[PDB]
Amino acid sequence: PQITLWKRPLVTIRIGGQLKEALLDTGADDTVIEELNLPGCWKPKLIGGIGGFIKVRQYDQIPVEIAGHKAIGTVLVGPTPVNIIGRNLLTQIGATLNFCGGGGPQITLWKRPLVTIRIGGQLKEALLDTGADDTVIEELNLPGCWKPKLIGGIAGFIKVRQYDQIPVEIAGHKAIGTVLVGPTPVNIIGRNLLTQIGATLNF
Ligand SMILES: CCCC[C@@H](CN[C@@H](CCCC)C(=O)N[C@@H](CCC(N)=O)C(=O)N[C@@H](CCCNC(N)=[NH2+])C(N)=O)NC(=O)[C@@H](NC(=O)[C@@H](NC(C)=O)[C@@H](C)O)[C@@H](C)CC
Repeated sequence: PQITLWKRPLVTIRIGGQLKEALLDTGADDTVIEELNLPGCWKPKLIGGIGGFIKVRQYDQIPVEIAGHKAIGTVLVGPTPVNIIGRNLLTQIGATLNFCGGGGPQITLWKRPLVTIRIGGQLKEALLDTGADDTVIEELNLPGCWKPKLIGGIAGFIKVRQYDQIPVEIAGHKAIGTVLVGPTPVNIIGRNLLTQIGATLNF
């Protein structure tokens, strides 16, 4: 299919013989699912995101059907806020990110989808994250009025400053919208701006 990003890219998956809902997440290296039992042995791991880290159980070589497409790979199980399908399985099902519906660059998911952005007259690197509702940029002295906000990721919540109507050029494509500024470990471009540049998931 081709999936646009006006809504969360939620899909049904089948795993261990059970159906679950999960978010297609280009900003996640790995696939993380809420607590459940999986056949096979597991080992302890920690994974991170906004706010730090959680403990998970790593299961290897798990079959997962994702919208009807087969994958067999690593599934982390633990207290994630949302079930996410990460790049390890997205690559198996042939998923790419495409600008302007495929008229623009195609970004494969073998490595983190990092691109150059321009914001407040600065160039920065940022991750295209279909699993992010909002755009979050590392602490940056933007002039202007802001409102406080809290946003939440794998390890908890962080406090950010919300600025509205900020232009953000993404790989040469002009967007304008809300930007959150705070202590993120990676600058994140979320769906609010991805939709403006016609970015789609395709597989
Ligand atoms: C879990 C909630 C949905 C997925 C997540 C994907 N975000 C990326 C951000 C990338 C880092 C800043 C992420 O968590 N990626 C993880 C996913 C876990 C995983 N293992 O794949 C990752 O790749 N982690 C790497 C990064 C390294 C961590 N640090 C380190 N090694 N030192 C890792 N392998 O642990 N989205 C979010 O965290 C966003 N949250 C949301 O969009 C929504 N919030 C919630 C609570 O659902 C909305 C309601 O606010 C944040 C950014 C606010 C807009």
